[PDB]
Amino acid sequence: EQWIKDPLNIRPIAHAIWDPHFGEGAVNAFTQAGASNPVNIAYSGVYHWFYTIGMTTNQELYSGAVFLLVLAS
Amino acid sequence: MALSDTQILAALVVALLPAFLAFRLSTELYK
Amino acid sequence: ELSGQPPKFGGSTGGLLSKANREEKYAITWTSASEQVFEMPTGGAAIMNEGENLLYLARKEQCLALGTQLRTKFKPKIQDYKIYRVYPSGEVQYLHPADGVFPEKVNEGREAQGTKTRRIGQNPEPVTIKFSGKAPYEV
Amino acid sequence: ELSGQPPKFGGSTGGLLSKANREEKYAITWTSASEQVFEMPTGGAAIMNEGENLLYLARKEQCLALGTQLRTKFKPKIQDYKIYRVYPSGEVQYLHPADGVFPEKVNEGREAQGTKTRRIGQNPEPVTIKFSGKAPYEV
Amino acid sequence: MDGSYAASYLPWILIPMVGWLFPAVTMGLLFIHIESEGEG
Amino acid sequence: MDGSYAASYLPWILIPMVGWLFPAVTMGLLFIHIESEGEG
Amino acid sequence: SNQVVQAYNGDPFVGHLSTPISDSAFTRTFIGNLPAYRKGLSPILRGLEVGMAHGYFLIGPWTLLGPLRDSEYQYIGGLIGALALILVATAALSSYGLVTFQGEQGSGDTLQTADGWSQFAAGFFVGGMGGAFVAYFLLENLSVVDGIFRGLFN
Amino acid sequence: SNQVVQAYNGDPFVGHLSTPISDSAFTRTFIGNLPAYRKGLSPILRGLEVGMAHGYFLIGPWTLLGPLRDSEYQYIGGLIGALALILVATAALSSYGLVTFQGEQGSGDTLQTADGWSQFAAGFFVGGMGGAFVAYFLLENLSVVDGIFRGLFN
Amino acid sequence: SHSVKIYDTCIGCTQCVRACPLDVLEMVPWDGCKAAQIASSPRTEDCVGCKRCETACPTDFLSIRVYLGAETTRSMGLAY
Ligand code: CLA
Ligand code: CLA
Ligand code: CLA
Ligand code: CLA
Ligand code: CLA
Ligand code: CLA
Ligand code: CLA
Ligand code: CLA
Ligand code: CLA
Ligand SMILES: CC1=C(/C=C/C(C)=C/C=C/C(C)=C/C=C/C=C(C)/C=C/C=C(C)/C=C/C2=C(C)CCCC2(C)C)C(C)(C)CCC1
Ligand code: SF4
Ligand SMILES: [Ca+2]
Ligand SMILES: [Ca+2]
Repeated sequence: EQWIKDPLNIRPIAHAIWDPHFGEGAVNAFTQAGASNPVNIAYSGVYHWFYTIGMTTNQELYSGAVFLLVLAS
Repeated sequence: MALSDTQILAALVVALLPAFLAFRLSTELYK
Repeated sequence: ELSGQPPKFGGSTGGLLSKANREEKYAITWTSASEQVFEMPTGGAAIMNEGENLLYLARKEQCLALGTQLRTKFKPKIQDYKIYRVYPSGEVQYLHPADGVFPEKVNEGREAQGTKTRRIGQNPEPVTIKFSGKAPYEV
Repeated sequence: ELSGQPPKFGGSTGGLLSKANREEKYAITWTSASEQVFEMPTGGAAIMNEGENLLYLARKEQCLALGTQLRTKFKPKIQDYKIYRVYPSGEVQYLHPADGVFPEKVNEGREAQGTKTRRIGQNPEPVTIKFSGKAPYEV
Repeated sequence: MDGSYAASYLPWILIPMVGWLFPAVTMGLLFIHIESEGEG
Repeated sequence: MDGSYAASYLPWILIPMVGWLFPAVTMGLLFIHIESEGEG
Repeated sequence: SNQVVQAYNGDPFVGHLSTPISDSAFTRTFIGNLPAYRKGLSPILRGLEVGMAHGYFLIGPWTLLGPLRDSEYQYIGGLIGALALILVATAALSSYGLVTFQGEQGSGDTLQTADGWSQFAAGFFVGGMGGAFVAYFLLENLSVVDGIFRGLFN
Repeated sequence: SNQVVQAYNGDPFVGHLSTPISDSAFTRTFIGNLPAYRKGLSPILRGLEVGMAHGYFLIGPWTLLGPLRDSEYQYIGGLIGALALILVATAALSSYGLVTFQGEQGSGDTLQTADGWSQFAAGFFVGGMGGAFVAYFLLENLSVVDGIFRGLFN
Repeated sequence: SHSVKIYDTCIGCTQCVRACPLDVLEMVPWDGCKAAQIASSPRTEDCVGCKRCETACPTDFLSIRVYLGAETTRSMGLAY
């Protein structure tokens, strides 16, 4: 949703990093794109695809994830 | 807005169902 | 050895426990003219085969209740069942009917055991047999 | 039993491993007119005794390489070696030469096995033998 | 490491579970299975 | 106890080694040896 | 056929049923590879694994719900409760083994002899107090375990 | 003669050599009296001695070189690393024993059976975590051990 | 074990038998060639798959063919 507000100067975020091997320098370096935790910047086009199809909220993404869980079931 | 803790735990409880179904399918494909 | 086909049964929780392989079990054999359904004494219904049938049960009373059902609940009365006691060593002891004749009918060669030559009211007093280890009915 | 003196050898790391006492080993026996030095197939040089010699090796190929050396690298050609397979149960199976004659020379009583009555180019197509479990050369 | 997201204790428990417990259990079961001299 | 000499950790480790480890090891090996009913 | 409910080990007169809970392939390969049933195990190893799991989990209820849970010695009280319960459980296990295998010893399960059950009880003791102390040592230096899992020291 | 290099057990065709490293009298009396080879030992005692030595020495590398070595929990991190490594080693030992001794059991070494190897793995576990905790307890109260060895308290 | 097959273009030169280092092949009497002998493979359980016999064969499109199949201790040439 933060990327929804400004989809030209905010880097998309793939997922959060939970690596106990990180030092303080790598924690500060990967705390990027407005996050408060170390994250990876997504490059798959994923944020642009879900913006072009009209999805605007994380709750819709969660509902679709539960839907794909039961579809896989 | 962000999701809740209960949402995340409910999603994991849901994900227990395709885990069991994948175990069943892999067991049936093995024989 | 004991011969007979087992009656076809889906299985039940009421059947043999570890006493069967540990202490004893019981067997009932009977010949059947046709294939019909009987009631298991351990709950449920089983189908007895045509010809010889051999069933394993936990107690003698279950076998005798089955034999009572065989004599009383079938229009051709199955009156030839044999009930045995089976030990885990493999020895099979024949129980019922012991002399080949049902016990409600008299037979020669049967010895009177448990018979008392006195009446019920002429048992002696307990005070007469104190510190003997024997009851009024045992003397 | 297998007879022959072991060739005198200082020992080597190239010899028998646990497969010899676990699965199988091989033996080569040969008669020698004199005492001369041969090359071990496991590296190094050994001295073979005058008379019977019995050598234990790990593989059949090592015994046959030794036999090739015996036939080709000695001026009196040792042409009477016998190669056996020895099992840990103690059974000794005679291997080479199997009929008493070296296999490059023909002998009557030898049955043709692995022989095909068709040419190499007239093997059938694989598509003709699908889901049969057998290769074109096995049919 | 930390997280502002919901249930931030879940990476704390699940990264060692998916990195250590799951592969050690899987390779142990697979090693016992692929060396089973049962029937063939 | 302390020492101004070089490698003062060496009495610290070697006094228990020569007082405890060496005699206990030596008497254990000697007790096993002098009771060995091997050949004679 | 398609019926998943069958007679237990092919005998319809034994009082049990072949069910997907009782006699599925997962059930046999899981229960039969539990330490109490795992083939080839010495009984001390069976008892050791059982005790480690049991003593490890028995730390928790008194740690989080006991009378010391709101003091500074909460993990201490959880550990003492778990150790005392494991002691009572080991005494019960050994007394059961003394009572059950008085007479002749079977040639089947090594576990179901007096020798094997005593080995199992010894393993259960050692594992129970080991698991209780390792769970206490994790809980008492839980800040260090948290810093390790978050990379705070590195 | 004077040649110290001979055939291994008098057989020159077995792939080994009788060397002063491989087959000296010191080598036989040392290796054959190690717990893995010491005659008459129950396999749990073999595993126990092996584990005590191994868990005691495995404290050191993470204690002095691990990521917690410059924190206040240096001995803690060394102990947790050693305990986890001993746990993985015990799991590997028990899985090897389950795999190797599936079939018939030999009448020779008691160690090389499923029963004996399970006993050995149980002993290795108990010894490994015991040796790791005793080396940690020496290192965490190293000031007391130093004062004891210097007579500072007496 | 590997499979060794001998086809009817064999002219009984015995070169495959001489080249074989594991005593897989013999020569048996035959009538299809002027030499009146054909190679045979009774001992394919000892065959390692080295294809020296194929290298020795002089008939164009060789009369002996080795097909690598099931792998054993003998076929992989293991001394351990
Ligand atoms: C010592 C080296 C090392 C190690 C061990 C790790 C370890 C880790 N890093 Mg990492 N990292 C390192 C150096 C290292 N890092 C360095 C130098 C950098 C540069 C600064 C990073 C940057 C970095 C980022 C940016 C991220 C990580 C992440 C991770 C975690 C991935 C765990 C995961 O998803 O599941 C375990 C691993 C996998 C599932 C990968 C699968 C690959 C294998 C080969 C597949 C094998 C399949 C095959 C069939 C085998 C059979 C299956 C088996 C179960 C039997 C893990 C804790 C990620 C994280 O935090 O996770 C959320 C993450 O986003 N790291
Ligand atoms: C296949 C898609 C996928 C992928 C690549 C990942 C990848 C990751 N997840 Mg994740 N997750 C997924 C699906 C997936 N997730 C789903 C569907 C759910 C449930 C809604 C979750 C719930 C979840 C949680 C709660 C957490 C992660 C975390 C993580 C990270 C570390 C790994 C871990 O601890 O997993 C743990 C994952 C689970 C416990 C859930 C199981 C995941 C799915 C259901 C199984 C999919 C199996 C796969 C498709 C089978 C084929 C695999 C292939 C090798 C053959 C890593 C980036 C951790 C994290 O955020 O680290 C920063 C974390 O704490 N995931
Ligand atoms: C992807 C998964 C993953 C994860 C999460 C980690 C995580 C970690 N690695 Mg690591 N590593 C990985 C993969 C991973 N590694 C791979 C793939 C490689 C190379 C091939 C390495 C190579 C590597 C080296 C070389 C070292 C580490 C170390 C460390 C730890 C640094 C902090 C510390 O001292 O830990 C201490 C904590 C532990 C070692 C484990 C703690 C586990 C618990 C608390 C103990 C056991 C609890 C109990 C008995 C069992 C619970 C039972 C039940 C509840 C499950 C950290 C926990 C360092 C290390 O181990 O320091 C000791 C170190 O030296 N890593
Ligand atoms: C035989 C002569 C001799 C004698 C009587 C001593 C006596 C002593 N040494 Mg010493 N030492 C000697 C030779 C000797 N040393 C030599 C040659 C060296 C090597 C250069 C050392 C190196 C040494 C160190 C580093 C330390 C001592 C220490 C000590 C004291 C405590 C014992 C101990 O820990 O020993 C430990 C000794 C060694 C580790 C070295 C082995 C000693 C020699 C080489 C062996 C001699 C064996 C003997 C001759 C065989 C016959 C014995 C007889 C009973 C049959 C004690 C006063 C400790 C000390 O200063 O305490 C305050 C200490 O830390 N010594
Ligand atoms: C000549 C050698 C020697 C040395 C160095 C000592 C040293 C000591 N004696 Mg002693 N003693 C000796 C001979 C010696 N004695 C003899 C010959 C006698 C009489 C016949 C006595 C009779 C005596 C009495 C009656 C008492 C002492 C006590 C003590 C200790 C006082 C401090 C303390 O509490 O220790 C505590 C430390 C220890 C007892 C040993 C610590 C060893 C380590 C730290 C523990 C084990 C570590 C690990 C598991 C093994 C390592 C494996 C590998 C690395 C080797 C001190 C260490 C007192 C004592 O033991 O207090 C407890 C005591 O009451 N001594
Ligand atoms: C009355 C019910 C009750 C209560 C109140 C508790 C309470 C508790 N349980 Mg518990 N439990 C119960 C019933 C209960 N349990 C039952 C019925 C079972 C099943 C038999 C369990 C099984 C169980 C396990 C398996 C664990 C707990 C743990 C805990 C503690 C977690 C809270 C905490 O401080 O986090 C602190 C959380 C941790 C310290 C976890 C750190 C991560 C651990 C080490 C696992 C990491 C996995 C990793 C792969 C290990 C590496 C080693 C090797 C395999 C590589 C807490 C005291 C945990 C505990 O006691 O930890 C010491 C724990 O691990 N419980
Ligand atoms: C003076 C003799 C004596 C002593 C010091 C011990 C000491 C011990 N016994 Mg023990 N025991 C004894 C005689 C003794 N026993 C006798 C005669 C029997 C045969 C009935 C037993 C049968 C027995 C069993 C079956 C078990 C123990 C166990 C234990 C240990 C746990 C602590 C304990 O029981 O409370 C301290 C004990 C005392 C202060 C006095 C005990 C004396 C009475 C006769 C014991 C009564 C038996 C009873 C069932 C066990 C007590 C259980 C405990 C919860 C109270 C401890 C080392 C347990 C253990 O972990 O062993 C590895 C265990 O499983 N004992
Ligand atoms: C990466 C390599 C590496 C690293 C970094 C270490 C690091 C360490 N090792 Mg180690 N070690 C290694 C490899 C390594 N080791 C290998 C390969 C082996 C061989 C298997 C050993 C065997 C070894 C032993 C045997 C000991 C160490 C010890 C130590 C610690 C000594 C430093 C210190 O604080 O002194 C502190 C020094 C002490 C506390 C020693 C006090 C005296 C002890 C108790 C011996 C006294 C002998 C006495 C007779 C015992 C009495 C009992 C009875 C017999 C009477 C340190 C953490 C010591 C240790 O961990 O102590 C807990 C120790 O005793 N190491
Ligand atoms: C729910 C069942 C269950 C539970 C609670 C345990 C618990 C335990 N097992 Mg175990 N095990 C199980 C089933 C189980 N096992 C089964 C079915 C097998 C047969 C394959 C094994 C085979 C096995 C071996 C060979 C060993 C253990 C060991 C252990 C202890 C070390 C901690 C551990 O493994 O991580 C906690 C475990 C879990 C949270 C779940 C484990 C469930 C899977 C099926 C285990 C997979 C087997 C795998 C090779 C062992 C795990 C190794 C570990 C490093 C992850 C622990 C008490 C070790 C030990 O010290 O024993 C004395 C050891 O050497 N187990
Ligand atoms: C859910 C589920 C399940 C369940 C599971 C469980 C229930 C688990 C648990 C778990 C647990 C329960 C775990 C435990 C573990 C334990 C351990 C791991 C222990 C350890 C111990 C130790 C380590 C000890 C040691 C020692 C000693 C011996 C002495 C010295 C010191 C010490 C203390 C260290 C199942 C699979 C069924 C199914 C599916 C799902
Ligand atoms: S492949 Fe090698 S071993 Fe096999 S038959 Fe041909 S030459 Fe002999
Ligand atoms: Ca309170
Ligand atoms: Ca650090």
